[PDB]
Amino acid sequence: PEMVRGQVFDVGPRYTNLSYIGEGMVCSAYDNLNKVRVAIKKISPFEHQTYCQRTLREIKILLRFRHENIIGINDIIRAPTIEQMKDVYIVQDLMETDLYKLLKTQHLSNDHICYFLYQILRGLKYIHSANVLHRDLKPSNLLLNTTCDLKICDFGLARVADPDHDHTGFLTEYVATRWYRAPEIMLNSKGYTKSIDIWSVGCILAEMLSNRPIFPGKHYLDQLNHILGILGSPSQEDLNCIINLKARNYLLSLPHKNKVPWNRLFPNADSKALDLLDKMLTFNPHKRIEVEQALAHPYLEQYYDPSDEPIAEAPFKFDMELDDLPKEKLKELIFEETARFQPGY
Repeated sequence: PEMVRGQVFDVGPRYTNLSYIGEGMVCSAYDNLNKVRVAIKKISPFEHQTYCQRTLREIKILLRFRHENIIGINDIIRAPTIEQMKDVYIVQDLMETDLYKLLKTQHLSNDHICYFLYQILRGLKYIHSANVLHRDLKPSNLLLNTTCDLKICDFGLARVADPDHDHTGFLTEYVATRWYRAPEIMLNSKGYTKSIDIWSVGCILAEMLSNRPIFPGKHYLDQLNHILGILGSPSQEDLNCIINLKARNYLLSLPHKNKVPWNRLFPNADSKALDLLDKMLTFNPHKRIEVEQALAHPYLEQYYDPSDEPIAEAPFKFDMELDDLPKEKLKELIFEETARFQPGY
């Protein structure tokens, strides 16, 4: 089996000419069947409950979804038996770069900002129409090819939406990337509603406009005070929406802060972009714009066409009952979920 800078990366015979991309391990390879270079991620999850869950979740979701702005799975390579299966390789379209890498060194034209935002929201419309929440949208999970076609990846933290069960106490621990978390996560929300993805997209828009994250909190509660430093103190009405006393009293304890106008923070931005930014970064999740409304905002008029913004054929009605499932059953489900890619299936 071919080796790569360290370890076994065993994806032959179909894929050859491997080149390390990064850290399981990612390489590009030449696809001898389709005659194109592809991306291959090696995953070794079976020791650990939590990796089994994230890998299963991602595979089941990406296999069901079919949308131009969500990364597909082209192929999955694994041993023919559950006993021999130690690693799984996932094959996907090779993408030139991602929005994290691009923002580190490239300034974006207003036209690029608008087109990228349009594609993020078009993919998100489809994801939310399947009653799924991504929950970890951030620049590194937005892949871009050489012609700036954008695809959302990494559904390891995604869940089926469950708004009746979203309430929780103050300071409840959370798993998704801190700088893109909506303020209610720190106050009273489990992140089981579609509004927590819109907040992340708003933070992504802000980051496109300036190349710097807008709320770069250094720890759990710091993230909330970054948010409030910009949006200012929440209104009476918005506090009245938070019934939990620990969370509301914490907000009441803070000195009053006024709003920093978006046009002072982003003095080169298109005014329509800032109007839509303001609606995505709205403190109260019930007042926050939804994905279809965002698509219809004037900033996106050059692109909006709801007949070309497709939705999923069927909801993911169940949440994958993966939380309390042993790794042995999980390995078995992964083996079954990947079966369709075995030779002469």
